[PDB]
Formats: sequence, structure tokens, C-alpha cells
Amino acid sequence: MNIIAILNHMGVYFKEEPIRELHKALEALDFQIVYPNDREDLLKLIDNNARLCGVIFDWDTYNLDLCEEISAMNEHLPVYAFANTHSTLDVSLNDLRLNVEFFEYALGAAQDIAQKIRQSTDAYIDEILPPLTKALFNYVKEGKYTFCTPGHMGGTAFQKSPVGSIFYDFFGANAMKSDISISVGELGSLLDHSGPHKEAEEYIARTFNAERSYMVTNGTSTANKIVGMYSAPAGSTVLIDRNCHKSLTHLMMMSDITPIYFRPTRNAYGILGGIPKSEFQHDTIAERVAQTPNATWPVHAVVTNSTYDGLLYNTDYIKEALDVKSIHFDSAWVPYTNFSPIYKGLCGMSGGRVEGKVIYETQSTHKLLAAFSQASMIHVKGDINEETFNEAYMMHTSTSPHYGIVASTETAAAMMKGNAGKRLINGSIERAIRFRKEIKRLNSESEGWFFDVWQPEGIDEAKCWPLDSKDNWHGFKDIDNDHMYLDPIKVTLLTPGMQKDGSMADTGIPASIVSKYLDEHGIIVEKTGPYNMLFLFSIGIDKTKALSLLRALTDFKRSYDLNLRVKNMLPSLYREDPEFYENMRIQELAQGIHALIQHHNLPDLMYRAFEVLPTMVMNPHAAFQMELRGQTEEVYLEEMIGKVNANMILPYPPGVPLVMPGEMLTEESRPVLEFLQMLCEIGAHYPGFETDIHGAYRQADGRYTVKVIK
Amino acid sequence: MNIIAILNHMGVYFKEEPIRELHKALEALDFQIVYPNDREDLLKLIDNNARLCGVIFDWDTYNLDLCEEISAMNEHLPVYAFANTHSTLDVSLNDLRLNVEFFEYALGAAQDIAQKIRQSTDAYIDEILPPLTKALFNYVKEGKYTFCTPGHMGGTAFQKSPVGSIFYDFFGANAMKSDISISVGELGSLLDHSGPHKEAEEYIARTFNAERSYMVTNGTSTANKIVGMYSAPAGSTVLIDRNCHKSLTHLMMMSDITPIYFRPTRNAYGILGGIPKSEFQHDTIAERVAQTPNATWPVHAVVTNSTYDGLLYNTDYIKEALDVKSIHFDSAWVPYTNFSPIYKGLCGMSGGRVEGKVIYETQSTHKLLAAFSQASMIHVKGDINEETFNEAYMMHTSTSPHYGIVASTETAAAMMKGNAGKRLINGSIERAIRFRKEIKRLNSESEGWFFDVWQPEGIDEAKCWPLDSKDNWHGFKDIDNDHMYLDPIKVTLLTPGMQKDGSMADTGIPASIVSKYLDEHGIIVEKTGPYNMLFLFSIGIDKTKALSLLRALTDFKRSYDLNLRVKNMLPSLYREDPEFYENMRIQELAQGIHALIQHHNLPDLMYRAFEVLPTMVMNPHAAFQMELRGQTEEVYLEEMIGKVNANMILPYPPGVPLVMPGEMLTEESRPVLEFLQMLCEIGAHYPGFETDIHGAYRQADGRYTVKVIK
Ligand SMILES: Cc1ncc(COP(=O)(O)O)c(/C=N/N[C@@H](CCCCN)C(=O)O)c1O
Ligand SMILES: Cc1ncc(COP(=O)(O)O)c(/C=N/N[C@@H](CCCCN)C(=O)O)c1O
Repeated sequence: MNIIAILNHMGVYFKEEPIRELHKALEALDFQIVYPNDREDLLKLIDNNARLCGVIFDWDTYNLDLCEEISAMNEHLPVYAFANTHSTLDVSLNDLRLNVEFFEYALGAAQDIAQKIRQSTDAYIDEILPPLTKALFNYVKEGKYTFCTPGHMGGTAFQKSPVGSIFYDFFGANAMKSDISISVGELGSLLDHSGPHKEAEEYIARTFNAERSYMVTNGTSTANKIVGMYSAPAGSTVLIDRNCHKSLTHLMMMSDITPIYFRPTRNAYGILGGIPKSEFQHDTIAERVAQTPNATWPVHAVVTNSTYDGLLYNTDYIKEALDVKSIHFDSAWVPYTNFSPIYKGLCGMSGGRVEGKVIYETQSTHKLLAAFSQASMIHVKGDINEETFNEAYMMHTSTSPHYGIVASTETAAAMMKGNAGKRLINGSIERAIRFRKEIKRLNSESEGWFFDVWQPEGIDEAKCWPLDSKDNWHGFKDIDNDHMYLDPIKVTLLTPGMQKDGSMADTGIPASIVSKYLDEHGIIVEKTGPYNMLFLFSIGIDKTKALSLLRALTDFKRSYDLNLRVKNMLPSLYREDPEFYENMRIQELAQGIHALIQHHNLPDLMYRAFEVLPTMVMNPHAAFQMELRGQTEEVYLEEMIGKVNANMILPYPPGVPLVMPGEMLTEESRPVLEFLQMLCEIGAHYPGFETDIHGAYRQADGRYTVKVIK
Repeated sequence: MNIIAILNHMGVYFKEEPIRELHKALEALDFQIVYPNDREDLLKLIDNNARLCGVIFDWDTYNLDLCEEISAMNEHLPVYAFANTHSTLDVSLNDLRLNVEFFEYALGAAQDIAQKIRQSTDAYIDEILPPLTKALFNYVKEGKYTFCTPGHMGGTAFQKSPVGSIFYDFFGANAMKSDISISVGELGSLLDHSGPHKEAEEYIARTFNAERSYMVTNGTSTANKIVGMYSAPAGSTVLIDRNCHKSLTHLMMMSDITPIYFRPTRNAYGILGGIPKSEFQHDTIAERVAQTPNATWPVHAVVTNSTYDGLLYNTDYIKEALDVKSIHFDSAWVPYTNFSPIYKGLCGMSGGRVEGKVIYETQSTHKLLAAFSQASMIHVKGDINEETFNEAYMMHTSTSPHYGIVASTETAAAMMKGNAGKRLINGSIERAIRFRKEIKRLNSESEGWFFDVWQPEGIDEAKCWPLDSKDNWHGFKDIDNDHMYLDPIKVTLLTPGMQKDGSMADTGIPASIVSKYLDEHGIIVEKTGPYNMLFLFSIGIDKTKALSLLRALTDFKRSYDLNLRVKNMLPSLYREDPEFYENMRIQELAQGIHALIQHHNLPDLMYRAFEVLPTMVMNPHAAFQMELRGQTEEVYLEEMIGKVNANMILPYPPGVPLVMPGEMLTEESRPVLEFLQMLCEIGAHYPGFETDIHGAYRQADGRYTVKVIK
């Protein structure tokens, strides 16, 4: 934060000479000076360089409308106007609202003006930094000696070791110096919500539109467990989105809570849809309660919003219609919903208090904002017993939190404020929409096959596009209207191989091949389904990366159409079993995988296996407890029918839990088993494309076993 | 060739100032000046830096005995003595034989003296360069434009191409400019023996103690074919060393000559021994002639000297005892025998003319001297029809010889001249002997197994050590005395696994594992047997490389004793087959290979298969002609018995021809087949350690087939 832009070349010595002296004095104060040629140049510099901490210009040449243009980009950026002919009578109230400091031209005044500019820069830095992060940085500047944990003592231990010194050089001194503990009393305590931490929490709650907020240093998995434990005592009944992250299943294995499942939808691609509106109704829930043994009226409900693939619920209807006192929106994938009006009504914290209810949002700050991994947030709107919640919170948080992760959470909040933060979010959305339109254009002008994008036909303006029953782009049958919306940030590209009616074509390109090719060429996809690839167009994606992705996709298409050899196209895959992949070409491998998928009818089996719910014989807690008592046996996959499962079976694809612990496959649930059996067969043909079934175990002979209650 | 050493730091201006001015003038003439501190420093500088082209010293400080010391290292190196108090009366006749030029101290004389020194340096360069190489370099200096072959026109074509430019940058401009053809008339012609080429030949014949010499640009394989085709007309009988290179078999395949085989010996390691003296006798040859169909008294004889493993014959006894008018010594591995008295009587060109006989030596200049690959020599001592020999010569030589290869042959000859060349050869021999002694000392010091060296006990002084029937180090049974000698240059290291009596030990380390480890650590062995590794301590081996090899061997021993994992110890082997080599450790792999070798009794089968000669049914020419007519069939190995072989079977180990084309395996020759069958089994257990049988073909099912006369 040390770049100062000087805008003029004035042609009079009485201005130029003081400006040259000021240049020298500022450089003595450790500033880097840049010289834009004109106002458009300056505005571009500001747009492209966030380290620009100040602008100097001549008030005679440029009016204060230049300050208005600067402030529209960054309302806190200090601007220094040098006055010669203008006086106090030439400024208006609106002008005086801007962060402008006025100086005059004089020989010998460079030193005090530079001192004033240094003070203003420090004030700018202080204004944009959040309280905890500022306190941490100031403590580091103090350079105190520690005889307390952590044992590396501000990085000293690393410097005394060869390999430690390599680690220290990689991560840098500041990262080590800022790794501290609650022995440093001036920073307060996260667990006690004291000092700067308290301020941070309030800061976050204000930025994220929450009544209360909590920083979590072990991910949204831990955040979910905190919320669930506070909300669902033992013996209670909980409504669970069947498209729940396995953290919720872990919570159920930990606490003796009886689940009743919301049933979401799916399309032919295996992309998860939303829970239909009828599942939120009182009568449906009551009937399910009546049929479920040891079930009562639910005290807590958990809904995944958004889905992994970017489908958001209209949350106003859910908050109105779900007759449960506590509603928890697992919003891991959408921590940005408060920072753009296009998400209004599509997030848990949207709007005000719901009478008689408490709404939680759990957000993964590290997933789609800028924070270190494991940084997570809990947002609460509604009445809670603060002390009991604090107990549930401390039960899952370490007594030695990583201060860097905490500071990054606060800093993500700070990055979201003001004109600069609005530009960040809006720019990310606009970039995603431009990329989507470009994919559509390239697909249109492609002579043969090209990548498609999963979206409505005519996207024009930045918004969350509704899923409507008439349109068939989304592939969901008989979907409720004004219910599901697509987040433009989450871009799903489709490889050829599936027809528009839900069947698969004669030829196809499985998306795993494309993801491997992209990895070989320096591009990492978020995830890959059978014929879809997910790309996150977050605030960390710039034009360079998007254009590079387009170039990589066209390169893959050209290489595939030339039918290159796997040894050349995919060398790392070839290094897996070089004997198998000799003289094997790309089109043959792709067609073999596609024909294996088709012959086994993978889409129909995947769809049917997730449409029938396996029978719940005991809650996951009881089954897990019996597994802890060593009362389970490993049996083969063909014998699952009638056996109570001890473990969650989570297959990829589609990447969502298929069997929960305590559930039993009956005859009416046989397709589940068939699907799994199928995943075994297809997984045993091409190295590098192995089966991936959590909860199943590959034996030495190549068969698969599962653990069941003995 | 531009480094000038100035030796003094005097205390008088009338000397120092002219020397400083001379420094400046010489640097203007593109010389690099160095300043040794004392005479011992200067002598070390000369010893270590062959680019030192001149020495300047003060005659007052140092007498001309310094010039004697310099000349003992390089008798052509120019020395410039500055005279102040000494006069013409202070030089003796012996002193005036040294290459000393005398100057005086005077201000303003630096330019003239520097010009004289430049002329002397040019004279030195001209004196040590051989004629053809000098002519080639001068032509390149002329920079003529070519409209003739080669088509790259002195490298211009490469410069006009991107990838061509990469190639040109790698090999350099001079390499391209010197690639010329006989369209350049001033260089003469290799095929015509005209101009510089003629001079070169004479130069070579003088340096290598031959009456006539020929340069060959397609290796000693081509040299062997030239000699053989001149010496053995169709229908003649030739005596052939059974340990013959495949080139002699190729000659027999193209020429209708009937062979009778010298039988060499072998030891338990599979190292080839020498032909016993009785095989050279008239009675044995006559008896073999009377039993071979269509055999007459031999007109030509071919003997491999030395063997690959460094065993040299006493060639005087052979020249006296072999009653054949033409004797060809295939001396590919020993081109250096004329340049050290320790090889006296152990090479084909040793001594004078043998009355009534012609002696040939074929030498691979590129193998053990300094020449580009494919550079070879033919040396002739005795009467030949020069015109017929010239026909045999050109009918194996291309009309577009590579001038670089030819020049490198001549330059290797030039490198062998004078005090510098004698120092080269003697230094290489002493270096080899020091390494051998160090291996012995390290083996004595080792606690447990260590590498051994194949040599007699207590080698002391530089010589070719005789193989005697009393000693058992060589492992040859009932060897004639004063017959075979070991070349110290060829260093054979032994890994544990074989006992001193020829039996197989209970534990062993196959040498292929050591060679793979050495390759992984930047050291390339010449070749590897089952329990032996061959290292060539040529004139290209210095102290740095020998110490590096010792360190690598001790590192291997330490790593093996720690029993490291193959994944870490041998990464490339693991990458050959990652599934097989996961979690395998080095000791297990070595012991498995050793037990495979022992259980099949590889040494006994190897020895027995090469002790009985397969029956000749037709000469190799007839069998090869039948193969060219399509009258061969592919059969399996177990059906070998009774089938005339169409191709040479040459297995590794022991790396020498086992079956010749036209030979047939009978019941009495069954062990040969057994050995081969054994090799097949041995090669089918460890990836990276596959079977290697030339003339056998591995089928898809894994079996092996050979081609036989239908
Ligand atoms: C809906 C939902 N709720 C909570 C969490 C846990 O949040 P934390 O991971 O912060 O504890 C995740 C995590 N989802 N992440 C992926 C793998 C990681 C991403 C790889 N680029 C998964 O587990 O399926 C979630 O999807
Ligand atoms: C005795 C003998 N006479 C002639 C020749 C042919 O001489 P050219 O190779 O110049 O045509 C060779 C060649 N022997 N070379 C090795 C492999 C190359 C060396 C690897 N570092 C072999 O063939 O087994 C020979 O041993």
C-alpha cells in the first residue's frame, strides 16, 4: 500500500519544482511514485492496481469531478488536490464529502506535505482494515519475545533447522510471527468472545446481515455440527435434506436424533435438484412422522442452499411454510449472497426476523470468498439461549485456534465492504455471464460437437435465472415454478453424450477425460460428473484465467478431433499402467468408457437408485454405536439385501449419500444395489478411471464388501 | 590455445614496465594472461591446463633448467626467456634444443614482441595439428560459398528453420561448416587417397607402427568386413575365433566362406577366456579341416585380441605358430597398444614383418582413444595387392564420408604423440591401477560384503599381468602359461554371489541391480554380466570421475544394507511397473533374482552350453540365402533339436554368439537349448530384468520362437 499516482505536467516552474521536491520526499518515506499521462490513464491504473494508495493532481487543470470518478471506484482512497487559483469559495458540500486533502505550491514545503501524506495513508490503511486483523498486525510489529505456545516462538525454531529454514522461507516471517495463542492477552480470546475478537464478531454480523455471527476454524462441517447439536437434543426428530453433506450424517452418528428426509430431485446428468415445495408442507411432514417409529414433530430442519451445482431456493416460501422452530440453511457454497441484490430472497439471512423461529446460515468463507481453508461462519437470526449456544460452540472448537484463519475470516468480511467490494462481486458475476455467453457463441459456430453450458437459452442480464416447467434446459420433470434459481457464478459445462430427452447418445466424451486433459494443461476443475464439469467463477477468477480456459477447451476439441494418442494427449494417465495405454488413442478410450456407461445404462440406474429411499431400521447413532461395539461383519455387495448398513455408502457419481448407517436395502430398494454393482463393473476396465464408493471396500480379488450389523 | 603464463614479480622498473606493456599488447592480440606465483605453481598450471600455449619468465631469476622441466611435460610448448645479464655465452647445446625464444627488456618494444609471440603460438598450433585436420580448419576459415553437397550448405539451412536453429545452436557453427564433400577439391578425397587424406594415412601409419593404414567411417564392423572380403574369396576356408563379434558373422553371411572355429575358454562368471595354444597348432587345424565338409587349408584367420574383458594374447607365439598366410587381429578394444611398452608383444602390429604372412589389426579408435563414434582404423603389416585391397575398401565405404569423423581419427593419432601423449596414456594406466588397489583396500576394510575386483593378488607396478595356472583369481581351468595377460585399463568389478571354486553362494547381489543404481546416480557402466560390471578407465577418465564412482559404490552398499525401498532406491525401475514394485525392498528383489539364478543353476548351464559346438550343416551364407528365399519357418524353442538355424542366436548373458546360422542343435548339443530355455524362464519374473536373446522372438503368449530352414 505504497503507490502514489501524480497526475500532471504543468509547464510552470512554481508548480513543477514543488512537485519534484515532493516526489523526492515521498520516496524518502518509502512510497513508489507513478505518473499517469492523463485522467483516463489514472482511472485505469486505479481499476487495475489495488496497491495504489494515493493520487496527487492540480486543481487548476482538473475539477473535483475527477475526485467523484475516483471515489466511485474507492470511496476511501486519499486524493490530494493542489490549489492555486481556486479558494474556499470553490468547493461545494458534495465535494467536501470526498476524501480530498488540499495543499499549496511552495518551495521548501515538500517535507511537511509528505508527512501529511504519510499520515493520510496510515489513516486509509486503518480505515479499511478490520479490528482483529489490525490488532494482530500491530502486535506483530511490536516484536515481543514469547515463552508460550506455539513452540516455534514466532518462527525462531524453524530458523534453527535446515528443513525448518526451508519451511520458514516458503511461508515467510509474518505468517510465523502472527501464529500466537491466548497467552497474548491483548488480542483477546476467540472462545471467550473478548477484546478484538468480540469486535470482529460484531463487524462480521453487520457485514453479513446477521443478528449474531461466530467464526469457526474447522470448516462448515464443524459449523454444521455446532448448529445441529444446539438445535437437536437427544431423542428429538430432525428434518434433513437428503442432499446433505456428510457432516450432517456425522452429527447424526454422534447424537441420537431421529431423521426424516426431505427428498430432492435429480436430472439425467445426475445433477441434484431442489426439494419440491410439497415436502415443506405440514401434512406431508406429519404423515412422515406418523410412519416413522420413535418420531415426533421435528424441532430442527436442515436444507442445503445452494446445491453444489448452484441451485438456490426461494427461501421466503420455505421460511413461511416450514412449521419448525429452527431452520438451518447449509450455505457453504454461497457466502456471498448478502453482497448483490440478485440473491435477494434466495438466502437464509435475507429479510428480517421470522416470528417464533430461529434461522441459521452456515457459510464456508474459504469456498467462495477470500479466506484460508477451514475458515467458516455461523450466522444467527432469531432468539437463542446465548450461553447454551456458547457451550455447543466451545465443544467443537480447539483451545488453540489458528489466528491466521480467524483473521482471514474477518478480512473476507472487510473485502466485501464499499465501492471496491461491490466492484469485486459485480465483476465476478459479469465475468461469469460473459464466459457463459461465449460458450454459447462458440457452440453455435462449431461445425461439429462442442461443449455446452447448463443454463437457460437466452441469458441477458445479471440475475439468478428461474427454473420453469416449460423450459427443458434444466432437465427436471414437473418442477414447481418460482422455486429454484441458477447461480450464474457456478458454471456447469456439458460434454457431448446425453440427448435432450434424458437418454444418452451413440457417441459421447466422458467429462473425466476432459478434466484430466485440463489438469495436464494447468487448469484445475472444481468437480466432474459423468458428462458435466463444474467451474467456480469466484472473485479470484480474472480475465486471464477465463481466456486460458477457453483456449484449453478449444485445444482439447482440436486434439480429440485429430484423435491423438493417450501417451501424448494424457501422459500422466499413461504413466499409470504404461502397458495398458500403449498405442491407445484418445477417441478409442473415450468411446470405450462411453459404451460401458451406455451398455450398463448408467443414467437410468443412477436415477432410479436415488428415487427410492432405503428402509430406516435404526437411527444412524444406534448403528454407529453398534459398530463401535464390534458388532458388525464384512459381507459382500451381493448380500446387502436385508442387512442393516453400519456405514454411509456415498458413491461418486453422483457424489451424494446413497445409503445411511442404520438403513436396510429391501426388494423394493434393489436398484440401489444394482447401481452399486454396476459402478463396480464399469470401474474395472480402464486404469485411472477406478470405482469410487465410500463405505465399500475393494478386496484383493477385486470384489467389494460392506460392513453391516451382525 | 590462448593462455600465456607470466612468471615473476620482480623489483626493478626496467623489467616490470616492459612486462606490463607486453601484457597489454598480448591482450590486444586476444591472449589471456595468467600469473603463477612460483615455479611449482607454473608447473602445476601446465600440468592441469592444456590450453596454456606459452610461458614468459626472467632468465636472471630462473635458469634454463626450468625450460627442461617444462619440456619434459610438453616438448613443443613455446617458452619466452627475457635476457638481461646472460648472453650468448651462457647457453649450452642441450639448452638450445629446447623451444626457447629470447627477448630483452625495453620500453616501447611490447608490440613487436607480442607479434613475435603470436607468430610462435601459430607455429606451435601448426606443429601439433595433423595435416588433414589442419587443412579442414583452414578451409573452414576461408568461408567459401557452396552450391554442392551437403545440402545444408555449411549450416545455412539450419539457421533458416526454427527447429533447425535449435540443432545448429546445439552443435555449433564450426561443426556445420566442416561438414563438406569431395566437391571441395583442396581437401582431396578419402576414397582416392589423395591430398591431405594421403598425408593423414601416412601420418597414422607412422604413429601406429603399421606399414599401411586406412581410415574407416563406419566402425570396426566395416573394417572387419573390408579385411575379410579382401582375404577370403568365395569357396575358401577361414579360421574364426568363436568369441567373434557379430560383424564377422555378417561377413560370413554375405560371403560364401567355410568357417572352422577356434574354441576359447570361459570361467564361472561367464567371462570369456583366450583360445588355448593347442588350437593354433597345425595338427589340430588339419584334423578339423579333414572333418568339415568342403573345407580346405585356411587362407585367413581372425582372432579377437583383446577380449571384451581385457585379456590379451602373447601375439608373437600366434604369429609364429599359426600356419595361415593372413592373420587378422580384431583389436577393436585395444587401439592404444603402440603407446605403452607394457603392451609389447601383446598386439598384432608389435614387432616386424612376419615372413610369408600378412598381419592386420582392426582398431576402434572411438572405443578407447579420442575419436567420434564410427571412427575406425585398419593397420596392415605385410605384402598386399594395394589395388584389390582398395576395391574391397571402397566397396564398403560411402562416397560421402563424414569429414568430422575422419579428422577425429587423425586427431586421435596426433593426441598420441610426444611427452603430452605419453603422459596421457601413462596417466590413464596409473589411474586404473590406483583404483584397483583402492577397491582391494576397501574390500579388506569392509565389515561384511564388498565389491571385489577381477585381478591377481598384490598388483604392484604398471604391467599387463599374466594369467598363471597356479593362481585361481582368473577362474580358468588348466590355462597355458605365458599366454594370456590382463589389461589394467579394463576394470571388472565383482558383486557377491559366486564362490571362489565356481559354485553359487547362498546370497548374492546380481550386478544389474548395481548398474541400475549407478545409472540413477549419474554413472554409466560399459556393460554388466550376471555378477560382474566392466568399467573402462580410458584417457577420458580423470580423478573426479573415479572418486565419484567410489562414492557411488559405497553409497550403494550402505543403501542395500539399510534395505531401502525400490520405489526410493531405484525410481526408474519402479516407474517401469509401479504395481509390481510397490512396497518391495531392494534386498528382496536382489535375493529373488539371485535365487532364480541359483535354482536354475545359471552358471553351470551357461558353461556347458558354450563348451559343445552345435553341428554345422551348411555355412552361414547358404542358410542366410535360404532365409532370403523365404524358405524358413518360425518354430518354438523346444523344437530346435534337428532344425538348421536360419539366424544367429546371441544371448545376453554371456553376450557372445551361441548359435550360428546354418548350425543345428543335436542331442549332444541339448544343453544349449536348455540354457536358452532357462533364460526364458529367468526373464519372466521381474519387470525391468527381461530376457535378451538376439535371434529369438517373444510371442504374444510369452513363448519364444526361432527361425529355421524349412
Ligand atoms: C453442502 C456442504 N456443507 C458443508 C461442507 C463442509 O465444509 P468444509 O469443507 O469447510 O468443512 C461441504 C463441503 N464440501 N466440499 C466438498 C469437498 C471440498 C471441495 C473441493 N474443491 C465435499 O465435501 O463434498 C458442503 O459441500
Ligand atoms: C570385438 C569387436 N569387434 C568389432 C566391433 C565392431 O566395432 P564398431 O562398433 O566400431 O563397428 C565390436 C563392437 N563392440 N561393441 C559392443 C557394443 C558397443 C559398445 C557399447 N559401449 C558390441 O557390439 O557388443 C567388438 O566388440
